[PDB]
Amino acid sequence: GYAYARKTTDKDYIASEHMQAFGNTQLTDYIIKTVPKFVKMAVTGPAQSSVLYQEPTIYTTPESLVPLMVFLRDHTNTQFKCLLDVTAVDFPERAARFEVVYHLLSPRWNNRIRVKVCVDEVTAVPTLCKVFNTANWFERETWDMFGVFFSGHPDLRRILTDYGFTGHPLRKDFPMTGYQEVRYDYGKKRVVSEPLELTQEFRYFDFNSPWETLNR
Amino acid sequence: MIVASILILIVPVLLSVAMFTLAERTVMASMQRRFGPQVSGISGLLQPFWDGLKLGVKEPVLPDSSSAGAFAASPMISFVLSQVAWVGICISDASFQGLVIMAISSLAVYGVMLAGWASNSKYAFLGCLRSVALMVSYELSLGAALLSIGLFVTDGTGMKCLNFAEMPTTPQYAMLPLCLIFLVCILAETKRDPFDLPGYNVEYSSLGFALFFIAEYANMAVMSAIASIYFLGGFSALKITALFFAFVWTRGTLPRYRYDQFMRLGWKAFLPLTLAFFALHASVAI
Amino acid sequence: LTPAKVNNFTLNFGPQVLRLVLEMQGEIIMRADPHIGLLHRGTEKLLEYKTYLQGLPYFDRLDYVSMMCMEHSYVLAIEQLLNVSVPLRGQYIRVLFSEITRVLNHLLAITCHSMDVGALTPFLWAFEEREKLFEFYERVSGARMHAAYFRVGGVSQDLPIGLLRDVYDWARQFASRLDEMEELLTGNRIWKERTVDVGTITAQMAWDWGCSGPILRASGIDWDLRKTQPYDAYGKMQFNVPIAGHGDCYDRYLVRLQEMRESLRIIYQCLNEMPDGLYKSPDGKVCPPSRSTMKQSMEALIHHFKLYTEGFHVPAGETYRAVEAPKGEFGVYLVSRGGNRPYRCKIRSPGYAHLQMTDVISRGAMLADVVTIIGTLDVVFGEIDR
Amino acid sequence: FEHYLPMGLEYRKFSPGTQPVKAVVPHDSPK
Amino acid sequence: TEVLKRGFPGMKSVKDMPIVQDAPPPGGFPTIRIERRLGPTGVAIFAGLAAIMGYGFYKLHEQRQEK
Amino acid sequence: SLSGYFSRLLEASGKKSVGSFFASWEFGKMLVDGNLAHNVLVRATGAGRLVGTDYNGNRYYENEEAAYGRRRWIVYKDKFDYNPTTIPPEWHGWLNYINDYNPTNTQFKQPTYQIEASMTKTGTQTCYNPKGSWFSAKPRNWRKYESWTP
Amino acid sequence: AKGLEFVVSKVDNVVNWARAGSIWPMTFGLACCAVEMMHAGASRYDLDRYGIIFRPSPRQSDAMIVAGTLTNKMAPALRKVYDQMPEPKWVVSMGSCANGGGYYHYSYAVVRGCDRVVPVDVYVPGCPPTAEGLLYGLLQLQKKIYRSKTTQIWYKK
Amino acid sequence: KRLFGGAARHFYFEICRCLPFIQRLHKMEEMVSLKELRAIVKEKFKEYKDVKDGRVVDLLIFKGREEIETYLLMHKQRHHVVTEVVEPYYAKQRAVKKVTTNSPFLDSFLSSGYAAIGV
Amino acid sequence: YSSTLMTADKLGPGGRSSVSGITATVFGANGFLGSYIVNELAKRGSQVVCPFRSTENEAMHLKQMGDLGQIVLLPELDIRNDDDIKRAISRSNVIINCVGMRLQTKNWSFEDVHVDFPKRLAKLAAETGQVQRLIHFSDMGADENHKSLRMRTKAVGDKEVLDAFPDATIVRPGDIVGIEDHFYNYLIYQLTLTVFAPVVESGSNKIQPTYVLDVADAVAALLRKPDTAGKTLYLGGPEVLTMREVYDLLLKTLRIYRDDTVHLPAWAVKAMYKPFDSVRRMLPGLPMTSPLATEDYVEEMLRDKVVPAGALGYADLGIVPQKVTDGLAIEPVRHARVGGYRWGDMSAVAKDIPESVRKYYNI
Amino acid sequence: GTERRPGESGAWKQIERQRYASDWENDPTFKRTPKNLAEVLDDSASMLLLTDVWRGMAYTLGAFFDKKVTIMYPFEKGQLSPRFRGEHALRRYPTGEERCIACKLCEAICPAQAITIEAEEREDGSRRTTRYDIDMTKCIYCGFCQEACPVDAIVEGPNFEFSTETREELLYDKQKLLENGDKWETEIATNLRTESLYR
Ligand SMILES: NC(=O)C1=CN([C@@H]2O[C@H](COP(=O)(O)OP(=O)(O)OC[C@H]3O[C@@H](n4cnc5c(N)ncnc54)[C@H](OP(=O)(O)O)[C@@H]3O)[C@@H](O)[C@H]2O)C=CC1
Ligand code: SF4
Ligand code: SF4
Ligand code: SF4
Repeated sequence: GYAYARKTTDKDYIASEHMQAFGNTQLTDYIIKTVPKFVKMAVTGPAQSSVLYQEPTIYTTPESLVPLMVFLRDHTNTQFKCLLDVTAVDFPERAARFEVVYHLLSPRWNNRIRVKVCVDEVTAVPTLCKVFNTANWFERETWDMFGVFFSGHPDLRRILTDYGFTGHPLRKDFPMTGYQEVRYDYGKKRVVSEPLELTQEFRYFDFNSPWETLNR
Repeated sequence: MIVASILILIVPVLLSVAMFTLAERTVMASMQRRFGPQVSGISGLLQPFWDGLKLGVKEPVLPDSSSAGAFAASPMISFVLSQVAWVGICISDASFQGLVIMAISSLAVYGVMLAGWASNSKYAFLGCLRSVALMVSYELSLGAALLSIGLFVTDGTGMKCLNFAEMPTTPQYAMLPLCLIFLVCILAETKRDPFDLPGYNVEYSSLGFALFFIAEYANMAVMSAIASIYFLGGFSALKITALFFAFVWTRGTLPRYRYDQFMRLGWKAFLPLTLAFFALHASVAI
Repeated sequence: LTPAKVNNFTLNFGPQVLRLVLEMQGEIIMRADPHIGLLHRGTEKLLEYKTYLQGLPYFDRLDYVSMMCMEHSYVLAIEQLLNVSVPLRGQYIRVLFSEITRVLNHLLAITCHSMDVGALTPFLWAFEEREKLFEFYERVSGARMHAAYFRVGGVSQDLPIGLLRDVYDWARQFASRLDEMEELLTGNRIWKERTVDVGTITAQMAWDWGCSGPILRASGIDWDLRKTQPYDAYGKMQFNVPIAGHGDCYDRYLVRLQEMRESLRIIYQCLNEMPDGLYKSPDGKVCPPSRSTMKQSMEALIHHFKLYTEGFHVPAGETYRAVEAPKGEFGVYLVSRGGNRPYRCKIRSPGYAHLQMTDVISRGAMLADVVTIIGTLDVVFGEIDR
Repeated sequence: FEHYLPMGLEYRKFSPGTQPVKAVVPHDSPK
Repeated sequence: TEVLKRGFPGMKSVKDMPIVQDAPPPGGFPTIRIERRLGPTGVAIFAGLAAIMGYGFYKLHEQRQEK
Repeated sequence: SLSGYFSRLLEASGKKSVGSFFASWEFGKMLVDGNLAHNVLVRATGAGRLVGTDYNGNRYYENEEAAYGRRRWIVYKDKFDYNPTTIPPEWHGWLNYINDYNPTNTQFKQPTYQIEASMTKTGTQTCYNPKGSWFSAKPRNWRKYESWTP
Repeated sequence: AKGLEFVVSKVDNVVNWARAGSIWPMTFGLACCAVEMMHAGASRYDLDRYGIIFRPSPRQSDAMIVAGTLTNKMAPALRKVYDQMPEPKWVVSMGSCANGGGYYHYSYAVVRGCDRVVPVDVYVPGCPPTAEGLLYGLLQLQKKIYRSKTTQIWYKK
Repeated sequence: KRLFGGAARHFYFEICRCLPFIQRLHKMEEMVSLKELRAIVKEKFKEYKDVKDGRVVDLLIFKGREEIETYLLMHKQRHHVVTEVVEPYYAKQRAVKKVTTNSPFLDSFLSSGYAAIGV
Repeated sequence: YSSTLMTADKLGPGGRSSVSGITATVFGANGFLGSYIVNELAKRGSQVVCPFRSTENEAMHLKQMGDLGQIVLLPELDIRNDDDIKRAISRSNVIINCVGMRLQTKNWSFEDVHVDFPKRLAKLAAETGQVQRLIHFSDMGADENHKSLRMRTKAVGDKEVLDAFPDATIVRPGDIVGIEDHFYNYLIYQLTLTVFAPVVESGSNKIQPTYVLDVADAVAALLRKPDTAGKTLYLGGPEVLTMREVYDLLLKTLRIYRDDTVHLPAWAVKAMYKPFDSVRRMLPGLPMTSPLATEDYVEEMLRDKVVPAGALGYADLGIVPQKVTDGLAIEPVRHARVGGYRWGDMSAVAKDIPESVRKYYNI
Repeated sequence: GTERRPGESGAWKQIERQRYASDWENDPTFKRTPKNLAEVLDDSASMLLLTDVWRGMAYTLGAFFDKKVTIMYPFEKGQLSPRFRGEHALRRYPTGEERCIACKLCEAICPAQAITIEAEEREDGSRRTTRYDIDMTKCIYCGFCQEACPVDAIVEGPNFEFSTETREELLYDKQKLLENGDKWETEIATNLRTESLYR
């Protein structure tokens, strides 16, 4: 626990000069020098915390994710006591189609960070419940939405879809409206899922001009 | 004759209970900077009538996995107890009339318990017991308060009794703490704030629900008449309406207690106080 | 790997939209397992088929108690990747209306918590001021709840003339309304005994449990995003931070009330510092032009045609931005591929994190306090289930 | 102590569609 | 463009375009209360209660003698 | 003032005498509809003045002394089937506190294609239906081509 | 015979009077439209003024108002509660989410309109509809109940 | 001793162990016995008998654990049992030896201009 | 006409959003059988017209059963007025009738419901010229030489419909079971909530009860098959049972340990029901009246009511009638006994009791 | 007041703690111990005889004799603004010709997909719609259509009381939209005469 109310007066300031300058210019280099094995790729991004600074982003194998998170929460210079969320992104073009995302907040020094691990559909991701309590439901939701497994979890089960729902809706290949629709039948007196049917089919519109340069 | 008198007592009870719930709604609105029921009849002077008729025409549903006889009879039993209590209030001459009504009120606990065991609802199973325990606990303090009152009730012949017509026509200024604790116990007996944590009739419907509310408000009016006779120095409509106004006033201003909290309150603050006051009154009256 | 064997205790707390399953050894709760997803509308996948402007109303219905705060985070996340500066008057309007929205959220939350506890008068009383602020919203956006007012680079329309007059008039008596609101619960032994020392939370657990908003403040934690990571004109604003140190429901109640007081102070400061100038960013290639400009100029007409059909193309990249929501910290993770639709838009909701604390907090408590836990948690399933 | 619900003309005197003064909203930078 | 909108006949420069918005009145709005704004002596209350109860006791004794 | 009260009551109810009023079926329905009775007896009878009358016969009243949000009120002529849909739009803005313009003080522009206001027909068989509905005069087959007939 | 028919018609009038003026709905705090519903019963609009009381059970519930979006996971529970409603009963559809799906109409887990599960008597449009609009819709429900003639049908059966 | 350690047979054995409680809790006494219920569960396994990754089999078993667990806590009501368990069995044993002598291609041609999709 | 009814305008796989191109009007739709018939037709994507005499409250359940614009509600139907009938079938090439009565009323007699109205309906159907299928319903116990007035009127109306419309299809099912049927529910109201249950004579008469969903699929198949036009099809279950056997199985289902039924001579039963049958007229009808307390029921119980030998049945439709004694159709009646967890005192049910419990009670 | 007391804590861990540990005394937020007969009598008056309920009771009672904010719908309405977004409607020109020119900007911008448009050139060479439908049961009333239209054709009218008994009545076609526009044109034009200074 940190960020305790210490000053009785109003604060016109954010953090200290030396700490802010380090965290905004040499924090990434410090991370690289400290645990280069835990480091695989480095990106300093648009500074989630504030629009006027720079903040890093971490890429690594799932093998060393747990000790890396332990250090990032427990290091005297990196007190990232708040893990905001865990999510993932689908990259169907790649050999590994999933980019799991980890976000941290450091109220000790008003900073933030992003941590990413790139995996495929059949590789386990060690759970971070032992490091953060909140990872339980985030891992649950990520598994529900993509099928990303987390080894060693207490109980990994769906949390947002239907009870009998199979499939992960946030996958890029997953249909927008899906496969099944549900309606009530008087004859059976039961509410039953049925093959999806639409009075008006969805309209997809191609606005992407053949001149735009920013397309990637 | 006797039957006709019973019916003549019955009619104002039902009409006035309808009016009581209507006026409770409307006064709650007045204290909430709103108007309340006003469209349903002249100034809304017709709401409870249509509500009762609507619940009359509404379909009664019976669970197929329990004993429906108790389900029907429990609101019936509570309504019967309310009518009997009213008869004992107005159509009685028993020497222990107050004790009679106290024992009668002790019986109304079963209807909630009968309903709680009747339906297959777990939270009904729990809330029925909670309300039962609350009223049971406060019944001892109510009896102690009546014990204190009986220490000065004497008729002209010199016999000590509980007859209502022989109660003094003056307020009892010397038992104001006893009166206050009795009023709070009355508040507790009717599941009103700050003792509205327990509802038990959740799976009930229709005129069963109507009869539950009839029994609740009739018991409230019975306790109001008891309090008026005991502490306010007589039995009159003005005092009934004033006590109901004050009860709505208290309901609209306070939140409810927790279960074990009012348990502790009743079992450590109210009953011992009533015991000490009873001892003091007995000592002085010697 | 696990049988059932001992059935014994069994409970079902509500299909009606929270489903709760608890475990008691009697009168005291030992386990509590919420089940959610009854409001999971799959919006995040739905976002992928909408333009940035098309998907904006989705953020209205994530927290339908607090709307402009929900808009603001997504708008900031767009703009930061777009490298767009917001005009001063727009920032003033955004901050002021955000404070009003925070006031509405606090009012409705406290009133619902009271009604669950058993107090009905403050509910009705505060909904009158809530209707007043709904009138304020309708005057400025034509919608009572789902305004869609915030825009990338500013707001849709400027404030109508005569609005600040009524805003100040409302503020002139909102303090009296709050005062009469407090006296019904503040000095009451019943309200305290119901709320005091129920659901105690530590700073260490809270930072372990990812708390945000007033719950964090009640644990002796000095933290406001408006003072640590300020956005728009919040840095200029001067206001206090309520601080409590018990982690109690009564403490959270008082913290929210003092937060309302500070919000009123910020409202006053914004009212007396409203500047004159542009309310939209001058970049027509992202911001729509004026209708008068559109109808008399070829270039603005072309930009109106293109933006309202295809929209601006965010450069490929990624960012996450959060806003000091009345229910905590509301953040949105934006993934950009380079097109006119966001590739992947993850939404972070503080109530979803707070809702995860039920099992550990409800331990040792009573069924009369589960409703207290839910009410003091201040959770909207719209953001919890997206 | 301030009273809720002011009487006539003390709050929202003019309807929004009948502003007494014409509105001049800028829509471009003079620079 | 904007000249055709906000400009007036004989306007010499673009800097002269008037602006009429929703603005605070001159001097700013008046100050408002922000913080919370808040009985009988227990000795006096107890004295009154005791006096009333003692009068009741005296009435009780008198009526008991009469009875 | 009892005479003034009864004068206002006659001029609001639209009848000719107190005997004509108390004996009319509109009074009888007022004995069962509290909102309508409140209109007839309380709000229209207070301090205030009439504003104007629409072509549906409804009357408009305003009371500046009242608090905001309750200054203006309307009496429907159709005493048994009162409905807000019959209020003309040129009174809708003043009734809804959207503008301060009414026909008695504002001369609007009337299009030649303007359709008057009336009661809704919802719940009836004469209400609007889409062209592919069974209630339509001639059913439509929306096939986008012509079938060949021998 | 004519007098008996007249009595039947008057009794039908009274029955409609009672049933319309004492409609008790049940609360489904589903989504956005519930807040408008909650404000509809508040001081400004006073649903209770029109004989409206919200009951904790379907057993006392007279009609259902759907205030919020309906999911596939929630549809069986909604059908459960509606099937716990006693007769005579009605359903009021408030909000486009309840109407036809609206802004989630192409979602995979959204029931496209509560019509697909339960019948509906009143359709109230708006996202969200005004509390005034909800008042108007419930008054139209009262108007529909007014035209009902049950004992008139039964006497001619 | 078996392919991938034979985790599939262990999963089937576990589900068969847990099966009778499902039958008693869901009132399938008057529709099915243990044997044909076990046959249903067996036929469920045959959908993926030709998978060649142990990892995929592990994830299949984990999702089957979730399905059987949400079966255990009654989260899927009787209608789910109707729509997936006993009516499919009645249809399978009901349309046995149909009297249609046309080839499936000709059946599809007489059906519609496109093949049927979904259940 | 042969198969153009079910094939020409078929659009879609056959779901709710699909279009079968079939327009039909059903009479007695809000009735027990007609409701399921309409729900079966519309669910395949057909336009359905539902005119009704009863309340819209009793009819709102039918509104959900169809998609937008495919449920047509026509209130205030008058069977004595042909205008509403002409409007009801002005666009439908298919006509289905289920308007039936079991007790006579001062305002409607057996002839009025069972002869004249179907005759005029068939006449107007032939006058339309665009109707392809006229579906009429009767009882399996309908015969012109029966003492029962309702059965005789049914047979006469069937003959009249056949003469008026040559190609109309006649369906004569027997006992139809269901959640809200008029066969099991009254039997429960007679076994329970009553002191004693009369049974006509020996009660060994043979009947062939059937299930409603089989009837709905039968209607679908009849619309599918062209050859069935102008014919008569009888519907019955795969078993033959007597009234005594049905009562015994019902008592087993209810697990009642007290046989409250009694075998009585038919004249005694008639005298029991004589006073309330001579007052059946000059009365607008009363609720909670079983159709069983009539002399026509007694005459029904004196004859067997099963499918005639060589009659056209479910097999002609390629339809296997599901079990009615047990199965999914028996679950609703089991919900009178909730299926059985702790109800009643019964011990003979020890057959299905779990293992360890019986060793606890040592049997 | 906000002070705390021993026994008024609603728990067991805290209650058991304070009755067996003086930790609450070190807390300044707990009301300090009475020190004389006067303070003891004050505490007794605080606990017994209520004196806390009494204040809220009196305030509520004053609210009873206070004014109200209740309005008598439908004979009274609320306050709204010209920016109000209600029923979608189609506008014409004062000569009588449709404003909509089927540029399909409204359909393109609509995130609800509730607008279906078909159009071709009219017999006079005019570019006019042949099918103009908006699903009100699907329309979210966002007003983005009103923002996109460059000829002020589609507008959300000030009509908000248009609930129907059946869902089919809300499937708005071109004809009903034109009817609504012809009905509500004057009010919409008056609102535009105000909104033009902002839009
Ligand atoms: N086992 C069975 O149930 C058998 C049924 N049938 C036939 O099946 C059909 C329906 O069976 P079931 O539905 O179970 O019986 P129901 O009584 O449930 O169906 C009765 C229907 O007939 C309508 N009806 C009767 N007389 C009139 C009339 N004069 N004017 C208007 N409507 C009228 C009723 O309308 P309202 O609701 O307004 O009365 C109701 O819709 C009947 O025709 C019956 O002869 C044949 C053999 C056996
Ligand atoms: S209709 Fe709109 S406001 Fe109402 S619940 Fe649905 S999304 Fe929310
Ligand atoms: S309504 Fe306006 S935006 Fe839509 S097609 Fe017509 S002209 Fe274009
Ligand atoms: S208001 Fe919004 S939802 Fe309605 S038609 Fe216009 S763009 Fe579509």
